[PDB]
Amino acid sequence: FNVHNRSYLTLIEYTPRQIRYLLDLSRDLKRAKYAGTETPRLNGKNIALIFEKTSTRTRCAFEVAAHDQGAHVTYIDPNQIGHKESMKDTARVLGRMYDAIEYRGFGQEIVEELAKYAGVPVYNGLTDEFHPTQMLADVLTMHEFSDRPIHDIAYCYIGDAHNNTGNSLMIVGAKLGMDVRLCAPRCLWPHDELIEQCRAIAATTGARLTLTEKPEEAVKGVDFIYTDVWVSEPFEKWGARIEELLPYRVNAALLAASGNPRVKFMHCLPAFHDSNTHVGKQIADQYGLPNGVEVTDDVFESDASIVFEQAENRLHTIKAILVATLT
Amino acid sequence: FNVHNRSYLTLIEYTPRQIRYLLDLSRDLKRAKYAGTETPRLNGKNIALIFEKTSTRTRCAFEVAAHDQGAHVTYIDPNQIGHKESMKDTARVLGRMYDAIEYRGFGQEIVEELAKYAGVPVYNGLTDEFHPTQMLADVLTMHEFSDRPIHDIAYCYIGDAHNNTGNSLMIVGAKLGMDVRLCAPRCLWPHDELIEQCRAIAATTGARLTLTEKPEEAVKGVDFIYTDVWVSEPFEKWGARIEELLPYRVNAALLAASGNPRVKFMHCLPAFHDSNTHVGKQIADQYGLPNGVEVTDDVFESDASIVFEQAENRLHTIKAILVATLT
Amino acid sequence: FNVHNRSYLTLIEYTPRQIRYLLDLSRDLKRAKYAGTETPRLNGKNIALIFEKTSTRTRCAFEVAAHDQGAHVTYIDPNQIGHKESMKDTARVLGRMYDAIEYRGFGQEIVEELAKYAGVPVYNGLTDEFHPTQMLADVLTMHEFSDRPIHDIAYCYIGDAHNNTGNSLMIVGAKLGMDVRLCAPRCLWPHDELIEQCRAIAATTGARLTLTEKPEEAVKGVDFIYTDVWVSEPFEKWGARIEELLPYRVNAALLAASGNPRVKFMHCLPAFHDSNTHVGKQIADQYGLPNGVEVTDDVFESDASIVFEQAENRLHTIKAILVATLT
Amino acid sequence: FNVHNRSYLTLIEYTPRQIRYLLDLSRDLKRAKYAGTETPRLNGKNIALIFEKTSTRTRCAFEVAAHDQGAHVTYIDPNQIGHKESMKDTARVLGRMYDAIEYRGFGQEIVEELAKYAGVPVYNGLTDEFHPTQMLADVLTMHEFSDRPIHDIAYCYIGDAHNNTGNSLMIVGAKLGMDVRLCAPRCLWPHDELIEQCRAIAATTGARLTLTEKPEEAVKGVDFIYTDVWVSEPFEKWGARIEELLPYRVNAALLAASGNPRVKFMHCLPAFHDSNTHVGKQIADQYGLPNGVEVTDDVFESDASIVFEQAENRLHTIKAILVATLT
Amino acid sequence: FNVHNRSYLTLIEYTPRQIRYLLDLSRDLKRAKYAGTETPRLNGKNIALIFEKTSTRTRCAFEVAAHDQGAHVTYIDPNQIGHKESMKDTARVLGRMYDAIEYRGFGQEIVEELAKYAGVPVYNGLTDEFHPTQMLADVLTMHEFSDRPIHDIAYCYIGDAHNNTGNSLMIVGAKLGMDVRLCAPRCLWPHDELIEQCRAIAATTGARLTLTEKPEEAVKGVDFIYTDVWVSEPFEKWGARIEELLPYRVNAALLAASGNPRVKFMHCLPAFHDSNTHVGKQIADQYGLPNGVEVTDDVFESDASIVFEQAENRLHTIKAILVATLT
Amino acid sequence: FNVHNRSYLTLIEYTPRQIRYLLDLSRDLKRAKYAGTETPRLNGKNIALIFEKTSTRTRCAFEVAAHDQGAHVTYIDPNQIGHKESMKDTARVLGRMYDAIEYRGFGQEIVEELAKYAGVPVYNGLTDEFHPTQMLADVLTMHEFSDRPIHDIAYCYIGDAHNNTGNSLMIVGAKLGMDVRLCAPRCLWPHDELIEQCRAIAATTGARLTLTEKPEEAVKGVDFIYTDVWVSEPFEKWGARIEELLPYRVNAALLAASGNPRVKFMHCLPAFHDSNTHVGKQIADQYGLPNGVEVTDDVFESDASIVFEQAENRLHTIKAILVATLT
Ligand SMILES: [Cl-]
Ligand SMILES: [Cl-]
Ligand SMILES: [Cl-]
Ligand SMILES: [Cl-]
Ligand SMILES: [Cl-]
Ligand SMILES: [Cl-]
Repeated sequence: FNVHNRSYLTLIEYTPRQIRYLLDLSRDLKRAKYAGTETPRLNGKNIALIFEKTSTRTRCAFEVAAHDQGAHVTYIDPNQIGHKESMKDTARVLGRMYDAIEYRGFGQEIVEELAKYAGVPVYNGLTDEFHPTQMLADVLTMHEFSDRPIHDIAYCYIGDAHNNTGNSLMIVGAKLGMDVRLCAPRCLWPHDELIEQCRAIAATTGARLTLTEKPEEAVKGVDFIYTDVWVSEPFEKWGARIEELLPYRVNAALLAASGNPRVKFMHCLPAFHDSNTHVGKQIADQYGLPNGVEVTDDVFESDASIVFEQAENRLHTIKAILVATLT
Repeated sequence: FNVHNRSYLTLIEYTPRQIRYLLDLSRDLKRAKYAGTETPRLNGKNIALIFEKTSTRTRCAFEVAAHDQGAHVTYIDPNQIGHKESMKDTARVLGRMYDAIEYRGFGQEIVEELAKYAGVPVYNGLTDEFHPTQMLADVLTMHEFSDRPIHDIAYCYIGDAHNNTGNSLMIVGAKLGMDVRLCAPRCLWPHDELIEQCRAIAATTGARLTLTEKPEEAVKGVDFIYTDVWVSEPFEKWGARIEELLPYRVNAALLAASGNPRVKFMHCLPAFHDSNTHVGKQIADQYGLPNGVEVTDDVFESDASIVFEQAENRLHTIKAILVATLT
Repeated sequence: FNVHNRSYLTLIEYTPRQIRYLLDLSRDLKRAKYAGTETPRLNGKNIALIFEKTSTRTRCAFEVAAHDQGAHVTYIDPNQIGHKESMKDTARVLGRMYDAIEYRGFGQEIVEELAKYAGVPVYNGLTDEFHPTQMLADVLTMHEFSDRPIHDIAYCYIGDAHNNTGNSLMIVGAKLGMDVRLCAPRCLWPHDELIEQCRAIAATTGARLTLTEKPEEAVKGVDFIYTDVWVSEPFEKWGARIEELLPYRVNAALLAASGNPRVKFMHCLPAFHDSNTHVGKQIADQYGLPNGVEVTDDVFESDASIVFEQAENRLHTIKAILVATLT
Repeated sequence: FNVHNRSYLTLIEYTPRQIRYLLDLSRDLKRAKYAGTETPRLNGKNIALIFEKTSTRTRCAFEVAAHDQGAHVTYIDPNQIGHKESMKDTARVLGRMYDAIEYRGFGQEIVEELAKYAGVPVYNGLTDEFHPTQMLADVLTMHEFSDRPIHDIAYCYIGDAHNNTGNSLMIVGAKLGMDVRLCAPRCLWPHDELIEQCRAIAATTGARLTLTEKPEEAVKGVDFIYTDVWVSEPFEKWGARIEELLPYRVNAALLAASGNPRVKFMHCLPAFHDSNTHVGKQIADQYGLPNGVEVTDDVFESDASIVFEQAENRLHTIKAILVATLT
Repeated sequence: FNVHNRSYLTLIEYTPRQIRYLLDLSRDLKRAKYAGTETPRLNGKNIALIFEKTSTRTRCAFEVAAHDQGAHVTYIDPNQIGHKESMKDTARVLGRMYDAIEYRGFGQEIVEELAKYAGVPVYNGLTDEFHPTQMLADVLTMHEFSDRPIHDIAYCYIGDAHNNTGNSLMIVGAKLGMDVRLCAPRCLWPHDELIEQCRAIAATTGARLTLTEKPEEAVKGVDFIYTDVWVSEPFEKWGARIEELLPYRVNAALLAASGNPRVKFMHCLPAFHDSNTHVGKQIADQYGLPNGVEVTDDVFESDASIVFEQAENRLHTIKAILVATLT
Repeated sequence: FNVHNRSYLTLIEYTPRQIRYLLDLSRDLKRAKYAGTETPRLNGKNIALIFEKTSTRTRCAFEVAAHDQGAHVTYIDPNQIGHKESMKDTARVLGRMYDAIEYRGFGQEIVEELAKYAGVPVYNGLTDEFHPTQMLADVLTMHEFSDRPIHDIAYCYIGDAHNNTGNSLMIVGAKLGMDVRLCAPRCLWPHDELIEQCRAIAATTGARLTLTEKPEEAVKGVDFIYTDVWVSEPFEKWGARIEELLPYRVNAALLAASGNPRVKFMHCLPAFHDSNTHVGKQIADQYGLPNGVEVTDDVFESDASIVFEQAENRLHTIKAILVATLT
């Protein structure tokens, strides 16, 4: 019962042993779903889903995972917590009605208060600082597409690194002993406090945390290249960060710069890889990036891309979290 | 397995044999629900419901039908696909999480791309061009209220005919060999390309497709008179189309003009038949139509009206679609 | 089958015998949920939930209660009935698809029309005049925290008394013979018509209905003190009613004025007891009430407060309503 | 839930839409029993059966129908309600123990009081005025043996027409729009009050109610000829009514007088068609009618007779009533 | 297993501890039936029901209780044990076929012989001396309508006290320590032998057994007033006992004589409270008691009357007896 | 399927092979009931029980056997077939409602007509000529109390031999090859036609049928002595037959006359063995037979008596008949 009745706010609060137990559980549940061996063990359990920010992958992953294990789910639309009722008051009411709460919002303060007073497991769909449910899916995808042990895998996240995606990517790789590389301008590196935490963790696990501004050096010898949108947010901010992050675009030459023909590409999504989105065409017109913003359409649709296999693993990893905490 | 694992985008892609198989299935499932013989055969199946346009009849029909067969359902509120994430990207993620997708939106292009990349059955709740789920419910209702074969039934749709409702009403009647009549100004006839497709279909099935501008001639000898709202859309457009469609109002004299005392009245809904709706009173005040816009309150509430029996059959027909494609 | 197949619009339409049957049923279902003896008896039943006003306690109570008894539920977001489709038309469509309807909106006229034409049980989550689902939870909470019979319990609601919360609190206490006290300015007393109805009811049950403007006299000898927000509504109205209701604030001295060390405090929620809500800080800044608007933070968080036990009983009482009307 | 939780006292209180829903339900349940698709949906439900008059068809139909749907049944033998305990008192005790009551007795007053105070659905096995459970079976039998719509069917009841059998036969045919003919002496016509009710109903449904004294005119063009025993009752009354009803005997010439070789014969039973019953031989000896009283043995045993198919449909129609009111 | 495999002939053979265990069990089973938590634990068990005297409440209570716990039941109509076959012989045959026997007859000798030789539990529906199944229902009803402990409850039975109803009412109250009062002429007091048994029992339990001829003194301070019919029996005997029992009629003044506004009224039933019964009008005509014999119609139908809640508790108490002896 | 879908009217229509198959089946079902291995295989099957004559053993045996195999049963009280409705008409209605019919009446003609027209298996509880269900129980009892093969068993029936009990006892023993002896006055021997049938059967099976008037010779060497009541019937007939049957009384000396200390005694019941029955005392008073009519109380209650084990086997043998014909 190491993970029994535990909240899932960030992987910092988890040991490597526990993280790899959740990766193994996600593997077995994914296989059980395909093979038909899956048996529901959360029958009649209700899970509230706070979603102050919109979501497609995380919401659906929670709903289907829940239904596969016999649980029900209540989806709370953004259409306003903290406006008429405090987070502390809301936590103490949902905790007496629901067996678990998921929270997709703004501050780690908010979800930490939710966990403090809820009295039931609380999960972090995404905050401004961390995004741990995504990290479980990412490592599972890398393991599936890797012939080697998890601690021998190397990967480079490139782009806005001080956002929640880069923060948790640093944590997970340091936890599991793998070779992590964050590549970005020093303006967009994670806060030095968090970097220092992960340097200490890497000492105890053999992980190789490196932060650099030079892309061609960050991708050399990696198995996977990772990127995310450069803005979470007003349109005007795009102009500022496009100047900073222009050399960090993920194109065919970048994957070639790794020197690894087996290298794959990952993206937590949503992604701007073409001009077939409303805001995507707004960036392509004013700033002249028609065939992708942070990744080329070619790279995104190439055989090296595994972004959709990564997206599907959100279902199985979140399902593992539900089973490990409620059973 | 003629209909096994098939998308339902429009009835053009369906043979008459398949359409009547779905009508028969809707009849048996409707009877099984009342009699208690219904047995769930979609247990644990998840269905995503894209709803970019609001809906009461279609959403509820999907939810209850799904729950009656043991399936679950995720309702995606309008509150924005195509804004941050492309339809192609969304299709490839939901297709790995859900057993089927429903789409209620704008363009047949959108739902056709959804079907192309989803990898799972995709259903069309409504597009701007077609509305095939409604057509199945309409024909089932006519068959129930008809003592004669489906190919002997006659019906006239009157009003805005180039919208999705008139388009699919032309298709279904041509498929099933029945006597179809669209009555409207030539400004509001369906595009000649679609008319010509249905003329060709009617040749092979014995259907009698006729398009006319004269109401008293379109209703003579029909078993059912059909109408829909004249605007889908800004308020200002009402003034233009009210002038065009004023003589096409459905009143007691019109049903009398059919010459059939057994004639019934149908409406896909929502309908403006009185001044008890917010926009309905706005039309009644400025344009002076207090007792109904496209149909009189008397006609709508008369014993000849079967609009609510038609609405209920949405549950059973959609249920037939779910069973025939997922089983 | 006294309560079989009955709508739940207000407790005026219910006898004391029936109300206490629902309180007893809520007690047994609450105990059955904890003890594991609960057995689902609403399997496959669908319940539509109209929510024109936002809700946390009522929506979740319906969802979880429904799922505990094996029923499904469709949550209709505010994002507009009565705009394009009348309430009468909507009732006749949902009544053929759903086994029951809940309505959370504005006027008793709206939910009464829903019950008239739906053909299935209709429940009142909240209207402007009544809020009967809350009343069942309140009396259950008082009974649990009372060593004495229900008809011997005394309680005082203080604040805006002509709102839906004070109206139904008058009704329920008069029905059950208990000592009821509404304390407010005469401007904010319930309409004299409703007061006179409850005076007549109190004659037949032994209830002691008293309405007063003096707080220290209304709380003397009561077991529970009750309060609610002073505005449902624009911000500007707060200034007017804060002047009226300033002496009716619930502070430590008020509970002391009861003279009962066992006295408890209740609140239907949401509540403004601190400056940790968006609108709550707006009131605290302009009007200078930092530690609570209608109740002190101390009182709200004191051991005397039972507001969260009251909130949880919404699940069990609503569950009792579902079982008693659908079984 | 049009028929949910409703008593079944006479078809006057039922709309045509509801009656045809019960005919459809009887058809589906009859087919489900043969095909094996029937699934019990009344498990654990108890039904009391008041039988102040003896019964074979109605009692057994209730018992087997109940057992097929998983319900139990308590048969109260004639061996005396209203002797030591009032009907009102009995209703309020059985209503708290049983989910439904059936009543086979004397006056519509008795069963109407039972329904008033029972609090649960009450069914009328037979009263002196009406016999609605039989009517459902009769129309189902006619529909099965008719190639044409129900409203096009013609039938003639001949014999004692002011009894319960003729009364309800007038009601049902008027409800369903069919061509009804009662043939009897004016002494034995139904009360003019009831005739006038059914004339008004026939106006709104297209039914053709005709009452005549001439047999050869009443049977011309009918699909079914119906008859019943001429006395319910002392033996002495037979002499009086045999003189009146002698020309109304159902013999081979009468069916020939219809002019329809497809014509069938119906009888609610019990029937005196031979001298193989104790009272049947008493009539045959004194009054000299050896080969049948109201119908010839030849006609009763001819291929045109469908009285036993009619008797079997009592099971399926009563079963439909149980399902439609208790589910 | 204190009550396991035990016959239920009279409460004299039961300790107070066992009686209150059966009252508690009846409470839990009554609540389990309403709440849906009831689970059958007598599946496939057969219970023979000897009924030499007619019965409505006891027969139905046995049938429905049995069916609720999954047992079956065989109802033996009065239409003669002891005529061709002895009770001893019958007991030894039914004991090898049935899991339990109920007996409703004449002498305690008969049911005691049944228990002696049956080899299975035997229950006493009613004898001339005792009626213990009724007593369990009566005490349960008093407890439900009492805010105080069972041993503090006071009640007065008034009328024919030496019948089976008064005899067992004396026993049960003495067993449970409550304040019992039998009020009747000394001609109709129970036999002194039984009175002396209950005086001895009352010594060990604190019960206050008092027998008096003065009504106004017997009702002072009681919570419940109880009465029964004055004859079980020829019509001629009514004249004799009406003279004796005229001052013991239960009217509004009598309940007022208790001095307790909370006082309730009870009656095992059947009751003569109006002229709407065959024998009831015979008494009203000859003896001039039109508005009730032993209780006024006003009192019987007043809010103080709880006779029907008492009747319903026959189901739950008998059910408790079945469960406690067969499980 | 030798016995599949077959009526059971008399054992004459059954081969020895089939009879011993039913004896074996009764043995296995009796053992399965005690051991808990019994599994219901008649679920949902309805069995009508015509009982024109009263019955305790046969009715209960049918009810409990039916319920043990999951079947239901409808008990038709004597309170008149053949009075208003012919047997042929009744058979054709019950055959379409019930899976089987039992008949307990007067003439083999009646039950043979029932089987002819019913269309479903018909069983003979008892007629005036035969009583085959009893015979199966009798042989099973003899086999259980016999260490030797069935064809080596010897038994003597003594008393009124031309009744149904003696008739079928002759048939069964002749079928199974056992040594049968009927002992009675020649006035009360079975009809010579039936005797001659059984002599022919005994030739083919080795049975030893002997009819004698001398008791001491009929009992010599038998394993079982059998007797039944001397009148089925007015009281006056007893005087006539008591004179005839006085020397045929079953007393201790008679069992001694067999010369077999292991000899047992059997009686189909009801039996007059003492003065503890209403009619039994009438015979004892007028005719002076206080300690038994056809058997002494001593013999009936002696250890040699096995009448109650014989009675219990009615359940298991009838159960075998139900299983062998309906499965
Ligand atoms: Cl490129
Ligand atoms: Cl009009
Ligand atoms: Cl304070
Ligand atoms: Cl003829
Ligand atoms: Cl009075
Ligand atoms: Cl002897």
